[PDB]
Amino acid sequence: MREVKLVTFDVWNTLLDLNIMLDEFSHQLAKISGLHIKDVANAVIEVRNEIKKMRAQASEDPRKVLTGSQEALAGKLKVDVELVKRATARAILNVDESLVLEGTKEALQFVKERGLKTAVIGNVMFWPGSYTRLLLERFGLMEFIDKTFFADEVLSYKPRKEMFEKVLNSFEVKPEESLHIGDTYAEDYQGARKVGMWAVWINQEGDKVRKLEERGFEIPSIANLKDVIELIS
Amino acid sequence: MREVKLVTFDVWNTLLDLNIMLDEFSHQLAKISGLHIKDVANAVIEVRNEIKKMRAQASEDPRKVLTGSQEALAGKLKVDVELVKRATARAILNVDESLVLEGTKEALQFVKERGLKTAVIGNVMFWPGSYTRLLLERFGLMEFIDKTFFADEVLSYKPRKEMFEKVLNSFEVKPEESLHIGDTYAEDYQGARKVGMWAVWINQEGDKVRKLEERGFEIPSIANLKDVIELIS
Ligand SMILES: [Cl-]
Ligand SMILES: [Cl-]
Ligand SMILES: [Mg+2]
Repeated sequence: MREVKLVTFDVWNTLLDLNIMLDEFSHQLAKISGLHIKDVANAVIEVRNEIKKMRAQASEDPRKVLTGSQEALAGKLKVDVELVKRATARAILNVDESLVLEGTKEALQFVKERGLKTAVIGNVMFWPGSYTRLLLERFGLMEFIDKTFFADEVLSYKPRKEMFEKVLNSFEVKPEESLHIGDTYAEDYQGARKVGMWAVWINQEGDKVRKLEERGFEIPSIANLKDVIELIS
Repeated sequence: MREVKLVTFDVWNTLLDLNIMLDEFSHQLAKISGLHIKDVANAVIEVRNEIKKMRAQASEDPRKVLTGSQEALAGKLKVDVELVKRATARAILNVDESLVLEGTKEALQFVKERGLKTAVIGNVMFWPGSYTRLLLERFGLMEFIDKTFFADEVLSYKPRKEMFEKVLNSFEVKPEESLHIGDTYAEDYQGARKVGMWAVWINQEGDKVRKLEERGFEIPSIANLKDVIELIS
């Protein structure tokens, strides 16, 4: 088979811890809005469930990949969307290194040491891709990332076809010469799989590396990415 | 004369020091690129001026401004546009409160305690409007700003008439009940005045508060904003 030249990474729940970030955000939004933390925490889950359900079917207008979530949240809580934007800014300044998931920097180093190209393909919600890029840069991860592709900056989102192809084209590689790893089945796995790339789904509820189908695997943690990479090299 | 209900604010060189930022940015960009700061500073200057001119020509695309400035800089230096994006994240991480211009907090506080609404109206270049919002938030200034209207988010730019009108329609006030202060004569001053608002041009080389004309003022720094405010009240 063709040799893998590019490994692409999802961010939330693959490299960084999403719940800590979402909790810091709910907290910060509740603080500046003077609202009860439970109402804010619930609104966040509702907006996230809704958009996740839409994105799986490519039903959200990519032009609102960011603004949509922000305005939906603002409306649920009856506040100016300006407060939502400010809350994300404060949350990004309040989180820290505890956000980095175990084995993350090691897996990135493994890829870069084999001479492979790396990239980040992440969707966005509530806060722009620029905020997430700030975190990657701040935790030293960007040292191992060659290119970053955030939904709001590319005007698309996983599992949409043009989102992955944009990345493949940027590195001038073919789908079969690429592998994408992410934790959202409907977004990362199916997205990369139907474009032709090798796909790896992180299922923390899993125990071992499993071949799910042709060009598709399931692994318990990013720590096992090196096993999949080595298996197909 | 109608009483002023809204005071709008330019950001760079009005509230925050743009020299310090551009310098931190040029240093970070030169650092990750392996180029001399001089090379980078010149490219920044060249892009900065060429963009200013296009705005004077009212022939700039509000939706491409940010990416344009980054692609223009990346091309002048012959680097991947990714290094430009990383540099803005790194600069934002390496700057501090020394970025706040003297008297900014007091000036903002004076306007707020006066019971007036406030807003930020700024153009974007090199780093997204969101990074600018992050710093204002980080330095405690967003506490005195009710709304933000950035070119990359609102899809318009000063001195264009629609940019100022968006803010007027947002706060639902007449041009005569608004005062805009900024340090760029063509973008801030002439743009605000042609729309009918009170306009204050910050001129550092200035020595005292000066009435430039009907609804037009010139002051050396934001520390004298209150003088104009109380003057027309
Ligand atoms: Cl805080
Ligand atoms: Cl590096
Ligand atoms: Mg993500």
